[PDB]
Amino acid sequence: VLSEGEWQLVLHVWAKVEADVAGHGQDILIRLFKSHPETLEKFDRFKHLKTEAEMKASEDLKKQGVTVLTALGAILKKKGHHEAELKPLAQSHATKHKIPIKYLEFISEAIIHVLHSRHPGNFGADAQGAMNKALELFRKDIAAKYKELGYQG
Ligand code: HEM
Ligand SMILES: O=N[O-]
Ligand SMILES: O=N[O-]
Ligand SMILES: O=N[O-]
Ligand SMILES: O=N[O-]
Ligand SMILES: O=N[O-]
Ligand SMILES: O=N[O-]
Ligand SMILES: O=N[O-]
Ligand SMILES: O=N[O-]
Ligand SMILES: O=N[O-]
Ligand SMILES: O=N[O-]
Repeated sequence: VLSEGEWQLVLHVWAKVEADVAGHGQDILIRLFKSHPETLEKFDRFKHLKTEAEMKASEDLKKQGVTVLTALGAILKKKGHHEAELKPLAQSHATKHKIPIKYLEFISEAIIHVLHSRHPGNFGADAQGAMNKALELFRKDIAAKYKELGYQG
């Protein structure tokens, strides 16, 4: 359970993300695909992309980035009261996309990396700790739902 102070650190850095959600989504997905290339194989629309330059030029990848971060933003803004938002997401990622929890850990690492790089004004150690707690809570609750849904993850 996060404190209100922890939520405020999370939402203060998120507010900077929201100044340019598409840019941040590109940087995050590219970092994920560079760091864990196996994750790219999950995305049929753009799994053929071979290089970071190609990834930056992909309008499809950019749209996906916006989709992911907007969904996560909505969840963060709930400050842990995110049961309704998590249901469809867990279902799709468990049953349609087959995303293991391990890959949610990878994207969480990618998020933290990009925020640390872009937002050192709002992403010092305390803020990073808060965001890690928020993302750990997200993963824990998604993992619980995966098990309910029948997916080992
Ligand atoms: C912060 C974590 C994540 C959030 C909030 C998120 C959110 C979403 C959303 C909202 C969609 C569109 C609606 C849906 O299908 O549920 C989507 C689609 C998808 N997600 Fe995620 N996602 C996350 C992590 C991941 C990860 C780590 C992977 C793969 C390694 C993944 C793979 C996909 C795929 C394959 C699709 C379908 C894309 C397409 O239409 O071609 N997601 N995700
Ligand atoms: O009050 N911040 O844990
Ligand atoms: O693209 N991140 O090293
Ligand atoms: O971009 N992962 O949905
Ligand atoms: O707490 N949401 O499953
Ligand atoms: O969206 N991750 O289950
Ligand atoms: O609900 N899964 O696309
Ligand atoms: O970013 N949470 O997988
Ligand atoms: O991709 N995270 O270090
Ligand atoms: O941000 N999920 O607690
Ligand atoms: O509640 N544990 O994923």
